[PDB]
Amino acid sequence: MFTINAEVRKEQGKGASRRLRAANKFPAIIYGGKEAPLAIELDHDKVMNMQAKAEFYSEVLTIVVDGKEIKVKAQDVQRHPYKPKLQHIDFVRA
Amino acid sequence: AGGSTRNGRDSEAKRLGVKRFGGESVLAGSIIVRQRGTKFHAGANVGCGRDHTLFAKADGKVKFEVKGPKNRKFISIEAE
Amino acid sequence: MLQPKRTKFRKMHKGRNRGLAQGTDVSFGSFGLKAVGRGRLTARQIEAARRAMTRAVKRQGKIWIRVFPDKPITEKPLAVRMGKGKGNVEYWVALIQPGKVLYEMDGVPEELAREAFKLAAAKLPIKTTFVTKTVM
Amino acid sequence: AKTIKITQTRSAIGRLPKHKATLLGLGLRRIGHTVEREDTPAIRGMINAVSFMVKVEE
Amino acid sequence: DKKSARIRRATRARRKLQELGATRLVVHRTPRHIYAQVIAPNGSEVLVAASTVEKAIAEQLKYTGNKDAAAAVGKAVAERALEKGIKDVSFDRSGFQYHGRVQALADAAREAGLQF
RNA sequence: GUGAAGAGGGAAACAACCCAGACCGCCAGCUAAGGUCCCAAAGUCAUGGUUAAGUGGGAAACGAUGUGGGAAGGCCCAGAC
RNA sequence: UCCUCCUAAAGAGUAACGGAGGAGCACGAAGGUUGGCUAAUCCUGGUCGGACAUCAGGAGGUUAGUGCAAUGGCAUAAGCC
RNA sequence: GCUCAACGGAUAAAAGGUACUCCGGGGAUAACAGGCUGAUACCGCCCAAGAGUUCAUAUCGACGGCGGUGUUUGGCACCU
RNA sequence: UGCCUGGCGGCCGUAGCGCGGUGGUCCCACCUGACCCCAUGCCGAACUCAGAAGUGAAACGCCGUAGCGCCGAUGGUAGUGUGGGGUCUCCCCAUGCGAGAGUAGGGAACUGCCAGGCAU
Ligand SMILES: [Mg+2]
Ligand SMILES: [Mg+2]
Ligand SMILES: [Mg+2]
Ligand SMILES: [Mg+2]
Ligand SMILES: [Mg+2]
Ligand SMILES: [Mg+2]
Ligand SMILES: [Mg+2]
Ligand SMILES: [Mg+2]
Ligand SMILES: [Mg+2]
Ligand SMILES: [Mg+2]
Ligand SMILES: [Mg+2]
Ligand SMILES: [Mg+2]
Ligand SMILES: [Mg+2]
Ligand SMILES: [Mg+2]
Ligand SMILES: [Mg+2]
Ligand SMILES: [Mg+2]
Ligand SMILES: [Mg+2]
Ligand SMILES: [Mg+2]
Ligand SMILES: [Mg+2]
Ligand SMILES: [Mg+2]
Ligand SMILES: [Mg+2]
Ligand SMILES: [Mg+2]
Ligand SMILES: [Mg+2]
Ligand SMILES: [Mg+2]
Ligand SMILES: [Mg+2]
Ligand SMILES: [Mg+2]
Ligand SMILES: [Mg+2]
Ligand SMILES: [Mg+2]
Ligand SMILES: [Mg+2]
Ligand SMILES: [Mg+2]
Ligand SMILES: [Mg+2]
Ligand SMILES: [Mg+2]
Ligand SMILES: [Mg+2]
Ligand SMILES: [Mg+2]
Ligand SMILES: [Mg+2]
Repeated sequence: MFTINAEVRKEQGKGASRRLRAANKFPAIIYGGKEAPLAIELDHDKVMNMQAKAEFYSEVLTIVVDGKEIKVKAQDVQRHPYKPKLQHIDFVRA
Repeated sequence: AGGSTRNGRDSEAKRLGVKRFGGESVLAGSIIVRQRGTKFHAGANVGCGRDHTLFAKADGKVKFEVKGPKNRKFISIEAE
Repeated sequence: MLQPKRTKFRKMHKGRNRGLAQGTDVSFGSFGLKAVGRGRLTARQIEAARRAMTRAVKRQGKIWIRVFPDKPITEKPLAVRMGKGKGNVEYWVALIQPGKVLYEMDGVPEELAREAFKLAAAKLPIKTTFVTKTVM
Repeated sequence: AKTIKITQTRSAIGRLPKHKATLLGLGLRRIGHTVEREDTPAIRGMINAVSFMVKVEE
Repeated sequence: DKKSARIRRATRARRKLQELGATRLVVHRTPRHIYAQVIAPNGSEVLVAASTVEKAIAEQLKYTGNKDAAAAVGKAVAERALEKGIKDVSFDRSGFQYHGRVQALADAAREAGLQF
């Protein structure tokens, strides 16, 4: 089990996503199921540590947003081209 | 000192293209498109010339549209 | 020395080398040598770094080369004025963007791949780094 | 009746011809020239286009 | 195969009448029956129709797929067209040869009063 | 786009860069870029950090217990180094 | 001198002793019209007959063809009788 | 009826030499030198396969890489 | 009005392939024959004509099926107009536009006119 804390993104696009990656964060999206897709943003160093395990990309993860846990799986991740960093993560609702 | 070349040639620009665009009122006989092949095709009230030139047979607005199973591009004149 | 057998055309424009790369992840092998900088390599630089890691592994394991030099580079001869046609094709390069994985390797330990890719990156003009395979 | 103040705050010397025509459409002539225009989307589009060299007041 | 090559054989003159804006008579030929219908220049609706599948025509006949049936069909569709006020049409052979039952039909429609 | 055909202020000086377009006059005021210890007009301003190289105030591959910050890790008062 | 593509920056146009190729004709049918047809290649079998003639079937679906260079077109064929 | 193809075609009809030369002009255009640049050149440096009895680094240093100078051969044609 | 079929369209792959099944009263198809209309650069194969014994084998139509083809978000990324900036062969900031590929997912078309048949 991996428990990740998130916040709903108040704004999207290039300037916001660049500005989160400036402030040590990165966006992600939870989609799948019948629920509408949810645009979250994460702390980078926590998830970068958590993703080093294959358990991360195999198990079911719990995402806490507004105190509401969502059990997901890591569908796809966009990485930085030459730096050990994360751009964006897809989460499918398990 | 020395050298030469074999690649000096080129031809004159034939000024093809679309002379009147969509929603653009024309007179009868006005050239709409000059083109080599039938990159476009003649629809309603539009004739195709000897060199695949698309001209208006009547007066009105140009209508671009995609029809047919092959998704070919047709040019038609709406009435006006 | 890598070189295309046939080409549709003998010469090519100089172009540019802007943008990010596509061959980013370690596809085939386990360890990779990823380019961080930007530039153009050659068949000599590629073959010299291949020799340095083949010898550093004592031909143990398997080495992939992800890049290939397909761009011809012309030069004009000495004491030739700037006109009178394009210069003669002299050598072949591969345009390298940041993020391009240059080489891959497996069948060896990690530390041996580190020291082999370090001996190879010492033969390369651009700045490189060491990468490993990743699930997803 | 929904009118706003527009004030040219920079020069128009090295600017584009399209930006000079935009300042002509706003009626701005010199720097510090405060003009009073109605508030339409067309006006807001010209102010959007030259927002670097104007100062809209309200 | 034969159906498709007949359609390819017909789809040039059909598109030509499509751009001519022609009210068009459509013939269809089978070994047993023969069909006819007058189609609006939009190609989406018919005006009159006749066949050897209709009782009023087939019951007066020996066999539905001979020339006498085809002439009775072209006569009936012409008399219905002139009843409805359709006079000038253009004959679509629909990929058949202008020969035999098709020719006897169009000759019957010409004789009954259509102009094509 | 500017110069050419355009002066003024700045970039030490520096047609083409930055700011800005000279009708004339005034021992009036506000500002732009750029600046505020002295040459030389204006902060030896305030608050919090970094640098010890005159770095600032010229340069790469590469090399190094320079130093500041951050996140994690493995040994450890059953005694670590 | 003329044609085609790129350079040419998604309208047109756009230069260099820039990158690559052609033309200075042919056809009394290789034109017009009506009617009809649909390739390349490969597989199997089959007299001489063979990698490869012609014949029959199947895959394929225009990778062929276009009087000639290239490009754009071409199944309603502009291709073939 | 023109390969007037130097293809908007100077005439129906035309090749060369000048160190015996001359005039008008040009730094709009070359040679010298200066300038910009630094491909080349020269001088360094990086990795270290190997040679060096063993031993890469005493001395050398393959395959390749990064710089400096303005010093050669050159490029341009900004001054004259 | 329902079902089925034929013709002509609309639309142009969410509509196409594949795999399996199914249909014959009518329709359609194959099918029988050909001195004739007409036809084969030979051949009734095709075209055509005269027909209706047989069969739905093929073809066609319908139903089912996600092996494909196809469609396809959200978010992000690339790019880029204007303005500004840097370590200026290339990037960054504000703002506006915003892909492609890929993912989730969808998905085994929909519809009009006329005519016929069987039911209603
Ligand atoms: Mg931006
Ligand atoms: Mg000035
Ligand atoms: Mg000045
Ligand atoms: Mg200076
Ligand atoms: Mg000064
Ligand atoms: Mg003041
Ligand atoms: Mg200031
Ligand atoms: Mg002072
Ligand atoms: Mg102080
Ligand atoms: Mg263009
Ligand atoms: Mg353009
Ligand atoms: Mg024909
Ligand atoms: Mg054979
Ligand atoms: Mg032809
Ligand atoms: Mg001349
Ligand atoms: Mg001339
Ligand atoms: Mg003289
Ligand atoms: Mg000069
Ligand atoms: Mg001069
Ligand atoms: Mg000189
Ligand atoms: Mg220098
Ligand atoms: Mg030793
Ligand atoms: Mg040494
Ligand atoms: Mg060497
Ligand atoms: Mg010198
Ligand atoms: Mg020199
Ligand atoms: Mg010049
Ligand atoms: Mg001088
Ligand atoms: Mg089936
Ligand atoms: Mg038959
Ligand atoms: Mg069957
Ligand atoms: Mg998007
Ligand atoms: Mg998309
Ligand atoms: Mg489907
Ligand atoms: Mg199906």
